Amino acid sequence: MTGTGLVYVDAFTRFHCLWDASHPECPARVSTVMEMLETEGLLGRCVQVEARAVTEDELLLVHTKEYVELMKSTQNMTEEELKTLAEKYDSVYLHPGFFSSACLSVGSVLQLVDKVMTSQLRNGFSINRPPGHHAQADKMNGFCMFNNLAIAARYAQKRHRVQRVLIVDWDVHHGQGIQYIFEEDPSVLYFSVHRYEDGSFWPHLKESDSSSVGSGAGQGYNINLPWNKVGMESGDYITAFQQLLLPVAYEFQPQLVLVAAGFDAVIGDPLGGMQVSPECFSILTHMLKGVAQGRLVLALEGGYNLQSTAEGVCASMRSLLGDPCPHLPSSGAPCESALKSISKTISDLYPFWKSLQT
Ligand SMILES: C#CCCCC(=O)Nc1ccc(C(=O)c2ccc(NC(=O)CCCCCCC(=O)NO)cc2)cc1
Ligand SMILES: [K+]
Ligand SMILES: [K+]
Ligand SMILES: [Zn+2]
Repeated sequence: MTGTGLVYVDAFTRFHCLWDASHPECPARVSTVMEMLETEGLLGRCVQVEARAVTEDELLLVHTKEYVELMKSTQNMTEEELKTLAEKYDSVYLHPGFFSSACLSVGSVLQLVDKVMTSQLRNGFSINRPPGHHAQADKMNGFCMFNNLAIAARYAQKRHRVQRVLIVDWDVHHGQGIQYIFEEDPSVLYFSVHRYEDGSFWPHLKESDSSSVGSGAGQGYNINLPWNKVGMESGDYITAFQQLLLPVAYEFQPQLVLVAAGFDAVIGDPLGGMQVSPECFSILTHMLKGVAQGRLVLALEGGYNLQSTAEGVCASMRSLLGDPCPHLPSSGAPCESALKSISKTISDLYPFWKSLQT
């Protein structure tokens, strides 16, 4: 059970925003990542895995046949028809090749799920766009068309008999799509740390607060860690993982870990406003390898500084390949605002996880 998978196809670069040449979700995001992985010698050390289109059967695991057909109906629309449909969604652009690339974006994750759950690879990383963690059952959202990881979690449960999936969302934006799809599901534990600022940061939702601990059977299986001050650094995330996610992770005992690996919380991102060094994601990735026998699959979400995102992917890739953890320039001590958000989240999840009762 050795090797690290890497999935990248040029179709990820064959769709862009037609009415805005400076849109941050651009093909240069994934192309700059591949360049740095090659120049740093990391790309050659990975087992290249080919992608595949997601079937209508797999897409229907979280979406509706109506919405899937409308998204399929977008490849034959004109630009005026793409723009009038996109305007019906929140923060979304469309393109005749968008739907095609989105299908390869979803299947790229499932390809790694196959190889990892069959012990052919130890872990994997898909360098894919469009992102996915905002896509919902019958609508696009936040540059996403289809929910890559939410599909992959249900796919692994059905195709590979997995009972417990852990989804770690370290993107700077709350993945409200994944939270909605699994709001009552106790078999898919969704953790999200994100910028919130009491709701003044997009998507400006109260459901992104720590008090949305899931409902019904999934009561306690949705953990939101909302930041409320910008400038969070590596010590805030390390403390967050060590005192909140990892204790709940070992108690949950998942058989597969899927990471919404966005990098808009890295230094210099135009949107995240956070101060996390890229080397920190070598530490966060390393922590996640002690869970689920290291069955770890990462998929690109956000990250819009071309240099910051590529550095984050590279730092994550070094941990996947087993390279030594890096020296972190930032202080391992968290800030007071982070401890307040960590404390409040521990309180909202205290009655559901014995590892937090302290
Ligand atoms: C050196 C030096 C200077 C560098 C400074 C710089 O260039 N700043 C800068 C700022 C803005 C832009 C945008 O064009 C732009 C437009 C619209 C939006 N929409 C939204 O925010 C609301 C919803 C967003 C979905 C997020 C998806 C996601 O990530 N899910 O994980 C965002 C950005 C480009 C550059
Ligand atoms: K997040
Ligand atoms: K859940
Ligand atoms: Zn994001």
